[PDB]
Amino acid sequence: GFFDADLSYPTVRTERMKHKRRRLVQGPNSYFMDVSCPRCRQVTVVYSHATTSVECKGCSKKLCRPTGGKALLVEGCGYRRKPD
Amino acid sequence: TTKRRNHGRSKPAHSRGRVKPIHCFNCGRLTPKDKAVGRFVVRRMLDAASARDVAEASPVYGANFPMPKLYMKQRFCIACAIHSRTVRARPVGNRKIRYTRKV
Amino acid sequence: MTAVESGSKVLRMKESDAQKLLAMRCHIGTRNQSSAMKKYIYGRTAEGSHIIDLHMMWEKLILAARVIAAVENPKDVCVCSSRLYGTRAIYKFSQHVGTSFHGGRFIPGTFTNQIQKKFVQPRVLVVTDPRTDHQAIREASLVNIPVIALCDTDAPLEYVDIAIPCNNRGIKSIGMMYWLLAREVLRLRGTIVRSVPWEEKVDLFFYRDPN
Amino acid sequence: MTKTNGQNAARKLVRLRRRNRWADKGWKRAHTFAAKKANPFGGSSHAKGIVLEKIGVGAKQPNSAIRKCVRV
Amino acid sequence: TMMSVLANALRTIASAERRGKRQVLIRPSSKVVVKFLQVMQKHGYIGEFEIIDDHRAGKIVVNLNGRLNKCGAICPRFDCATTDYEKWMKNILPSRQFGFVVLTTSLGIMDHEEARSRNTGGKVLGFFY
Amino acid sequence: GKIRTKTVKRASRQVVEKYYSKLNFDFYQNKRVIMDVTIAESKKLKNKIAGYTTHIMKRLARGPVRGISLKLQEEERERRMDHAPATSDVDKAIQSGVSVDKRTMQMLQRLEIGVPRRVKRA
Amino acid sequence: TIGMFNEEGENVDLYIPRKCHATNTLIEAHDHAAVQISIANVGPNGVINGTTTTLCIAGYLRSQGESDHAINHITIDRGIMRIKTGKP
Amino acid sequence: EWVPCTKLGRLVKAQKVTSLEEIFLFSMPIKEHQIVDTLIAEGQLHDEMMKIYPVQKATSAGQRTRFKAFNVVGDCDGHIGIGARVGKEVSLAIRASMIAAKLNIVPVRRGYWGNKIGEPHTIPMKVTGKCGSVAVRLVPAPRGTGIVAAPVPKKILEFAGVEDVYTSSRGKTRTHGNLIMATFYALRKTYGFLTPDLWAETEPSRDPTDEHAELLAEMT
RNA sequence: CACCAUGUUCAA
RNA sequence: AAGUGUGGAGAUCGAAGAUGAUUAGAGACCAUUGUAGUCCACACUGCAAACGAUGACACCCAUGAAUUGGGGAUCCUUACGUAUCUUUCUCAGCACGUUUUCUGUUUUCACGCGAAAGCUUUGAGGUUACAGUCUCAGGGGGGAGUAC
Ligand SMILES: *O[C@H]1[C@H](O)[C@@H](N)[C@@H](O[C@H]2[C@H](O[C@@H]3O[C@H](CO)[C@@H](O[C@H]4O[C@@H](CN)[C@@H](O)[C@H](O)[C@H]4N)[C@H]3O)[C@@H](O)[C@H](N)C[C@@H]2N)O[C@@H]1CO
Ligand SMILES: [Mg+2]
Ligand SMILES: [Mg+2]
Ligand SMILES: [Mg+2]
Ligand SMILES: [Mg+2]
Repeated sequence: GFFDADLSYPTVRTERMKHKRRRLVQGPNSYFMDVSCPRCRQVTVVYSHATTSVECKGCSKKLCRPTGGKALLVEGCGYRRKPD
Repeated sequence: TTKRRNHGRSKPAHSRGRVKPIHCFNCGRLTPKDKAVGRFVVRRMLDAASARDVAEASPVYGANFPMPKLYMKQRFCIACAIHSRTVRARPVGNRKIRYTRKV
Repeated sequence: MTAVESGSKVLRMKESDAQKLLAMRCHIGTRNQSSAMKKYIYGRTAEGSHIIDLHMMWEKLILAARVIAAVENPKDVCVCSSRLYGTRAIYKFSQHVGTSFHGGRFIPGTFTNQIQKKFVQPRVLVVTDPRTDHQAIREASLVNIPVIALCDTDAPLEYVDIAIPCNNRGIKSIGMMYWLLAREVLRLRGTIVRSVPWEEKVDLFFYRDPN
Repeated sequence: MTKTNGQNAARKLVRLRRRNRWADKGWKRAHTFAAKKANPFGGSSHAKGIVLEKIGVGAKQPNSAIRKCVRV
Repeated sequence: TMMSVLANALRTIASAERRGKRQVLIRPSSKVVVKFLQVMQKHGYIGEFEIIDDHRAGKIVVNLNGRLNKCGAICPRFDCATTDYEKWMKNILPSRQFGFVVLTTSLGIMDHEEARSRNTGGKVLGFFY
Repeated sequence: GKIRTKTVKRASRQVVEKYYSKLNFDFYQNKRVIMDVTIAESKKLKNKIAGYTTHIMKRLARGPVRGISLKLQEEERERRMDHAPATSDVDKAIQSGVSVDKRTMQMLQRLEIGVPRRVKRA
Repeated sequence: TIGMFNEEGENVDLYIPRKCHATNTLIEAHDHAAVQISIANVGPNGVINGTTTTLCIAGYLRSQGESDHAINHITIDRGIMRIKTGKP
Repeated sequence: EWVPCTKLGRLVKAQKVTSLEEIFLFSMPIKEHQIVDTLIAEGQLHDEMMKIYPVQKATSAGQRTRFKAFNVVGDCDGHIGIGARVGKEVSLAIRASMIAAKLNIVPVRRGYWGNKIGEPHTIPMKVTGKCGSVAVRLVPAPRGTGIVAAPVPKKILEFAGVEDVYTSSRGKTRTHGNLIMATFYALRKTYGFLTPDLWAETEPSRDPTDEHAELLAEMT
């Protein structure tokens, strides 16, 4: 307590909880990640909420599976989130 | 004068259109299932004086093996619940008390 | 209110003061939580109890003392407790500071019914609980009496102006908040000096079951 | 839930009022012709007539008399 | 659907000011609703406000200073001649001493007092007092 | 031989206030006091006052009676109660350690005074 | 210079009333929950001076429960009560 | 004589509180009707009975009957008060409403329609006040209008010091119990509206019971 | 859970 | 829902009707029956206390338990806390716990409102300080939802 809410400059605790369109400026929730294939090893860029099933262009295999929210990457694959 | 919000029955405004009625337990009156007051009774078959006569003359039943009972789920008409004194008229401030379990 | 006009650190909590608060468990809140006391909570512990921020406890404690020490004729402060654990502490705070005190059933009309012969007109009311002293607060709403309260984590803060956050439940925890407030109001007046410890024992503030 | 604004909504407001004036029993009696064609005076006052017979009309409850009146 | 954005903005200011708030968040905004607020700043009924840029319509955070009683919007924007200012003052304002009727004129968006002095007329937008 | 009227009960408490030392657990001696300390005309009430007085003398042997206002047993026990040990219950609480919780200790790092001495983490 | 004048510059109204320090709400004569709270200005040695800071709160603000949030917001602004701990 | 019980009446009897606007400033309840006729001069304070009507309670064996009396009080210089008490005899309830109307005394802000040239002729802004369904609306009028009101609000507005006013009334005004107390609630709101005269910051004062706390303890 | 229908006109 | 037409069906309950009984009378309730109906197919009707006695679409709106479906984590502060138990196949699974958040049905609870009962982010609030948009109905009780 003792700090009042400023509506122009809201707290990081208050603002991280909000819905993505209920933010002060709305924005994405998703991101891109650089997924390495489990065999074959070549990197692919996979969207976090990929409803399509992305294929490895080298491996020929499918290293993603759609869900209701975030898509699930296959077992044994490595991934690190890309910036921006 | 709306005597009670929810209007006597468990149906809110935008939830159900209708609920199909059940017959009353002794009257046979068709009342909706959410309106009609519903008690699940676990009544024993024999009184404890009468059960002691039967448990003594029983090879099966004793202090170890308990005697069965009746499990019947009665549902009453609102005329039928007041008259059998299952339910009673309560004071105006006292009507909102709701019991979620058998006391 | 530990901020003076010059900028000194004279009113601030010290490692001796906060060590007393931890020993008397007057920073543990109850399991429940209200909206108005939600800003005074630091976090929740395991077993689901609320921990009160000792900064905000001390800042609202000294703020209530800067209001009581700014009362000439200290009998215009009335300190009152309907709960039984307060009544011994209410007596000893009234003894060292010199305020009116009342305990037990509040007897409605004490603040409003002017032809009663138990009719008092305090200027500042100090209630031990906002909840069990609902009747003392609700008559203060009628005759212009601001209210100081020892609030727990779920306190109804309608008509409470300076809500002190503490543990007003336990016998030791209560009375430690009245020792420490009586210890402080005497310092702001200049009766006792801030260097030496106040020799008077806290034990007389504790309620003791005379049967 | 009552009426309409709109800068170009005057035809709606003119039609809306001309139908709701017919519900006024003073406006409807002043603008229909069953008012005078069924009035025994021809939409006028003080009409002459010929006395036919004398009637005693008994008063309504709670009063009790017979009111002396003629049929003309 | 939302029809009048200015009528939306003044209704959320007036509602949050009778609740005694310190700030409002106004969504959406326009060029009209910021030119209405700058009339309310010049006669000191509101404080500093801030327009946040989306690439959408913006949002405005207005700092309230307790002075505004009621701001509202007259819908539809009735045409008001120069002879008609004393008619609009008696209808929507509480007194002739204080209170302003904001008009959109050819010269700009002004209150009623400035527009009487510059001998102009306009369509009425709203009021604040 | 039923409930005593408030005329009997209010007067009987006043006999116990003003004349506690002259009264004991017997009826027939407490009656003789109340004839000298109460100026009423009825012998029926003075029998009932000496009955309820005798009753609230047996109640004062046990403990406190509400509304009795005896003011010397209350002045004595207020002096016997206001007695404290030389070592405070807070000074004996620090001298073993205060033993705060996880969340509390995680708060006490944040303060401008730090974590106080004679503390533990439990 | 507060209250209405005459065009002769004499203060015409009786009783310029108080205003709430939280909500700028003009305190009426029958608003019997409206309180003044005097906070003692204190010196460098921790003993009170002869001057007090007085803040007055309207009656509806106490009625809702929002007075205690308002006394905090005022005394941080006046500089009476500190907003946070110093760094350890 | 009159022995006071409240601290305000002790200070009024001691002439420590000298005027009535020193009570209105600190929102103090009066609680004693001898405060008002002490502070207001005796010849400059008028009162007369608005309405007296009987109210009945059905009991076993008949009706109970008590008379509810309305009184208005105030010098015609911005002070008004209305009280409504009841009683078995009509003489008691008239006397009790006099006691009641002084306790409810309250100030009236008055202002100007156009230019400001003397004492205020009118109320400073449009104001309504509602009791029951009867809400009266009081509108500022020009300098030489007069009170344009029904004769029950007109007698109240004369005692409040308002010289020129327009008045409306929205519903069931033949109920005078709520018509009287709606003119009172509307004139009471005249110091509730924050105008740009009163935007300025005023320096805080001390309560008469704060300042004279040493004197009031000497009565004990 | 047998049966248990009704009380002229104003007025006090 | 009753009702209608043409075919099926026809167990049970059952307007009409029939017998008992109660009753002063009983054309009623109660008991025994029993036709049309109940049920299906294809047509017709469009008459509900078709209700939340509350038109639709937006806006603002305080609080604390819950619940359903989806998703995500485990001088006004520059950030942070994770348990339980079932687990050879619609199994990288299922349920739970703490916390976020969107959508829905609600509940005891701050303003405010109302003649009141009561309503209250689910408005009947934001209204004589009366204008977000559109729409339907009402104008004392009847006659009469009648006559043409
Ligand atoms: O969409 C929700 C909204 O974002 C949020 N404001 C929330 O409000 C409450 C929240 O209330 C609900 O409590 C429910 C549990 O009893 C919980 O529902 C949820 O339950 C979880 C477990 N099944 C989830 O898995 C589930 O998806 C979810 N529906 C909350 O919704 C409280 O828990 C908070 N303490 C306070 C928040 N203000 O409610 C909105 C939907 O009701
Ligand atoms: Mg239905
Ligand atoms: Mg007959
Ligand atoms: Mg029978
Ligand atoms: Mg049959």
